[PDB]
Amino acid sequence: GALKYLEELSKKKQSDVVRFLLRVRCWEYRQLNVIHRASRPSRPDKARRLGYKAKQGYVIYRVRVRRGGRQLKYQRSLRATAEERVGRRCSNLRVLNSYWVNQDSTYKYYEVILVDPNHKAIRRDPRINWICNPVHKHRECRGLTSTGKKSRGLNKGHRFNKTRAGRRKTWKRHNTLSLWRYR
Amino acid sequence: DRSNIIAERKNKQRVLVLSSRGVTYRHRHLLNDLASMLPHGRKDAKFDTKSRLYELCELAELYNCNNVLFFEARKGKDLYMWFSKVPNGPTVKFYAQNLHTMEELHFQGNCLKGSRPILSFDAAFEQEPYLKVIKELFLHTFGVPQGHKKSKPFIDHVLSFSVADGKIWVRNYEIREVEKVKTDINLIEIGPRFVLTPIIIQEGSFGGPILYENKRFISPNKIRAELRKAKAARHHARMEQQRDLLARKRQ
Amino acid sequence: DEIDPVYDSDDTDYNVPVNTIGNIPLSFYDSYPHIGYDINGKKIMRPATG
Amino acid sequence: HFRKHWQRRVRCHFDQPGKKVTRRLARRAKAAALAPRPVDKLRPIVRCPTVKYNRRTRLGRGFTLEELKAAGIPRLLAPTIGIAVDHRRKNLSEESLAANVQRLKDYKARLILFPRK
Amino acid sequence: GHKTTRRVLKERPSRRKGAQSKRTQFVRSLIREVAGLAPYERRVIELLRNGKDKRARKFSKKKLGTFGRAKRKCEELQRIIAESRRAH
Amino acid sequence: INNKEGLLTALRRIQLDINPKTTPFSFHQSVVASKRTEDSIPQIEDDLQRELAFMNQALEAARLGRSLLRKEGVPFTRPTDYFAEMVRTDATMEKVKQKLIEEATAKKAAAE
Amino acid sequence: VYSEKELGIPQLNTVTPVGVTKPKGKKKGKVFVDDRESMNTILAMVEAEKQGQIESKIMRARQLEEIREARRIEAEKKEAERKALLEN
RNA sequence: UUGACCUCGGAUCAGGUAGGAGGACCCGCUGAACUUAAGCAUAUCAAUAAGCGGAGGAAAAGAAACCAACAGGGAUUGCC
RNA sequence: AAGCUCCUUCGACGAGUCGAGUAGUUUGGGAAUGCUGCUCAAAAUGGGAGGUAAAUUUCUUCUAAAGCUAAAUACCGGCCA
Repeated sequence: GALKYLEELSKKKQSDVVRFLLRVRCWEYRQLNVIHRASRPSRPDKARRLGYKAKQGYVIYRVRVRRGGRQLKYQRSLRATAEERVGRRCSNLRVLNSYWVNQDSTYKYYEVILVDPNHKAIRRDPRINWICNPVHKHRECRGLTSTGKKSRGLNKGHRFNKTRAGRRKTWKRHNTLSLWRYR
Repeated sequence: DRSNIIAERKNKQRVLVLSSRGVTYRHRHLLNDLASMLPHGRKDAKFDTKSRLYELCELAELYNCNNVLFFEARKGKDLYMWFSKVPNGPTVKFYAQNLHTMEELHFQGNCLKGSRPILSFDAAFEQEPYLKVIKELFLHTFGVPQGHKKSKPFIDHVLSFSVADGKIWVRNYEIREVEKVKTDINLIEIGPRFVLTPIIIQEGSFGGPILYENKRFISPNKIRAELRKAKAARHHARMEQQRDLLARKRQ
Repeated sequence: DEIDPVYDSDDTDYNVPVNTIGNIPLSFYDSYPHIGYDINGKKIMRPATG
Repeated sequence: HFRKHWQRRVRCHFDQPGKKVTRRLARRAKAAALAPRPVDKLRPIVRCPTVKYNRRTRLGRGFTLEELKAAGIPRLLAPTIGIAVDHRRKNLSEESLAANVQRLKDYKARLILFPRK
Repeated sequence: GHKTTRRVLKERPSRRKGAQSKRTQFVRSLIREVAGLAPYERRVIELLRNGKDKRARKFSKKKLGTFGRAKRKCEELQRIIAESRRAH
Repeated sequence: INNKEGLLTALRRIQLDINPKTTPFSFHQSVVASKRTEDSIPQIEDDLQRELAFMNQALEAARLGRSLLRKEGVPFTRPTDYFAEMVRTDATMEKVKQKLIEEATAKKAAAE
Repeated sequence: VYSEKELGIPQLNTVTPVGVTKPKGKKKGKVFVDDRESMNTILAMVEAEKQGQIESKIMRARQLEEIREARRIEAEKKEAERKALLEN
């Protein structure tokens, strides 16, 4: 149940213990590189909930991206930028999923969970050999992660008529003139 | 003193002008106009529809407000306007229709924000027992106490309530003084123009027994349901005609 | 129990100005001996010259 | 209504008979694979939603759990013997329950089962 | 409308999504104790001990954004104060 | 449902004294007309007549109010040197002025 | 372009008051400026817009102060005239 | 004196993997103007062209925090 | 190893995420149509979306912030016919 205790603790973010840990940890990340290998998940409950397993093949990389805006607003998220940069550095791995770990005033810190598609453990284990399949190359670059789905608007209902099933696809379908043989 | 009033006898009245969640931009503009005209009253943002309506009586106690003007929007189309006295007074629910706001450029009139208004009421407001309870609730809300420190000193506008249909028509005019020909008043409409159909008066702050119910109110949702039923009836009539014609053809 | 319609020491309108002048610029009254009017309709005279 | 570029977004259906032939060949591919079996699954009878169309019934997605139970067909066996299952639908009425259990009884009466291996 | 015989449906666990978990409530209480309070919660506690409960409600609304959230936060903090007084 | 006794009881519980023998018009500033706007509006769809009736009711109220307030000694006329915030902004008055200008210009231009 | 005086444009009430307007086509009562103080205040305003922009803050303040003093003396003299004609 | 753990490194260490091409169709980012109309301004062209990134034989979407208000329907996709 | 049945026993469901304010962009869609950036920052008979003048916010319908999945669909490119 320790993961449930950590879930409640992580929901209590501005509490004294979590605030102290986030401060001293933000200083560490600022002393380290902008993108670096994290030996272990800093938030194990979040990692395991997002799909991190303690196998050979699951890697965690931490990244800091500058926050703010370009008054122009970027349509994708800082999560998407961090995921794309981590994937480009680890071009041989598949980006499984990322999560916020620390904010700071000038940067923003995300840990990205990645899977090795070429490792034998990953290849033999189901539940991950789907990411071994070649249709999942650079999901972070194509918007196939959680932040990509959120930004593209993959929800069902009246509030997502234009954006579900692909915005450009829907626009093209609505703007095609269909002419049949017997008109 | 803590009243923000300087007068021999103090009419200590304060209003909480509050909006619901599904309120549209036109209703928000109306609320802004009324709040600007009310110096003893302060704004309040979207109110949860899942909350109980008497929770509005504990919001009033927080801001020390004895009167509440509640804008409840239904389907994002219809405004229902509530007037109450918290915590034990009468409450009135109205349906608000025909809204025009001060930003409409056909008005031509303007007035001092906070100036005390001359309140004009039609004669029916002293005849029908229900319209007399609405009157005291209007006087307490759109009254602007005598010595309130947030008021302006010179008075230049009249707020009129008239009973023309079974509805209350609210108008706002600037009193323009023009010299007589060898000073008299002209009126120029300045502000909000809305119509209120009374629905219920209930003895209580937002509950208790009902003292008045219209029995003649037609709902916009009733109109919409009638239109939908008419469309369905047309389709059903076409289907019935097809069936009867097929039977006759078989015969 | 009834409510006392009174302002507490936390309300934005506890301390109300005497000027009875709204959010308008003071570019007006630049050439006038007075600055605004009070509640009772009496104008507020400028204090002195520095 | 041609303010946009319909010329670069225009589509013609010159392959209507070609797609018809392709779909017919696909149905024969399914029946070559599932040769003694019907090329579809048994679908329930459902009343259309709105007041405009509530006088008629159509075919739904799948049969409900308790109407399968009343028909006597086990849950884990129905998709295997060729019955569509819909865990989202609720009967809410003895009329729909009875209509669908009668349909499943008719399927039972007209079905032939082969004994495993 | 039409006359159809109503059927009593079984309870839905998706409807039982409403949380009655005693163990989850235990975990929330223990984590509250261990982690402590946010600075705005400290402000609300300070106001509640000094009796400025109306001000506390106003500040909680300003920090959270909704009457209901402010009310629940103030109730939780008042429970913390009562339990602390009982424990001391 | 029209409970007149209950309506009057509730009215008594919230009624602030407005009797002119003891309460001044400067204190209450509410005028009740001596005639119905019903009797002056034959047809409710006639916008001109409806607005005229409303304006006349407000005008009678304003005249009586000015008389009573000048009797009681309350300032009424806004001084030329009193500049204060309005319920409608200078920008809004500028747009109203500009639309008036363009309407008059269009009419006189058609005449020319 | 046509003048707002030529066009029958109504006066609009803003932060600058319209005041008691005069009926159109009727006798606009002529108020006469023959007092030395009234000439002083009109002259002070005229010289203010003629001189215009001044770098020195104290100089701008003194210009505004002399206009204010002119208005004050005008008001005092007019009130004195009012008193004189009301009593004697 | 020695030995564990943590963290960080070296190696032409053992075994692997990415880059580029193609881009008709597909998923994202970025992003105009010519044109039309209107006192003026928004709007229109167009969420298009151009630019950048990423896959496949399809891609994408997808098994309701959906639609409804009915006697209800029941993941996604496409045609009328 | 598995399915079902019954029950004097249990039943854990995703947080800088919802939401509030605000700026830009976008949509037929200020109940903001969606998205992004900044500030604040949740809940547990909870949360989201609708219905409703019906007298109080009753009723209806679903569980978001983790993931996979063929077919019907597109195609000026690839191997051909």
